[PDB]
Amino acid sequence: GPLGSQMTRQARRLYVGNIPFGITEEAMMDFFNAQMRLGGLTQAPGNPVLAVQINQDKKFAFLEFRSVDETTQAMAFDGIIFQGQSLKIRRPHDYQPLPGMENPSVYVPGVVSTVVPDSAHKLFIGGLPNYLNDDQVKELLTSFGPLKAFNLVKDSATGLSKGYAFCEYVDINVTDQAIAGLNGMQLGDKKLLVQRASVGAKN
RNA sequence: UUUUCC
Repeated sequence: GPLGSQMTRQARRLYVGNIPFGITEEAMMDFFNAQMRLGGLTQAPGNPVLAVQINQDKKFAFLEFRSVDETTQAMAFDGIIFQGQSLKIRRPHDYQPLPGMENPSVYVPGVVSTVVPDSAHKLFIGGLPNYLNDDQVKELLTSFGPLKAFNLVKDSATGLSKGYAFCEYVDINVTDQAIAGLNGMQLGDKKLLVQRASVGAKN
């Protein structure tokens, strides 16, 4: 396709964090192009993603899309698992739009957002073995019920899990079922702490 | 063991 209109560029790019180690710009493009078409979120011929720039330190990427609306749609993939990792999809910090009718137009089945706001039933899960990737922890929690939001905390320099995560169930009543099923679980030198995150949050 | 450029 043609080059993108320059005055919509800020509205045609997204930050993508927590990318897989060793990923190429081509592999990232192919993943997003395929997911958008498989989800019915692109119907026009041709690829919705024009380019991917992976930062020199290889921890995040910026994606550029051919249209403003497809960029907004791609926000709905926040949290999608790619090679075991929860992709963190966000607006560029210098994107300042737009009040009226910037949020994804349609939801993507099975994708769980990484944005976990503090709230009544937000859970903290601590003591997790650090060999478990984002996918496996998400699966541990999804056993109890579908998730609305989830993030596993990792070291920003090594990519290794720090052994704790946060989540929110779709059904608020699943919260207590997950606590009963996981809190106090013993794993060698570690014991899971599973409780509403408000109970132990720093002040 | 309270989410990371141009």
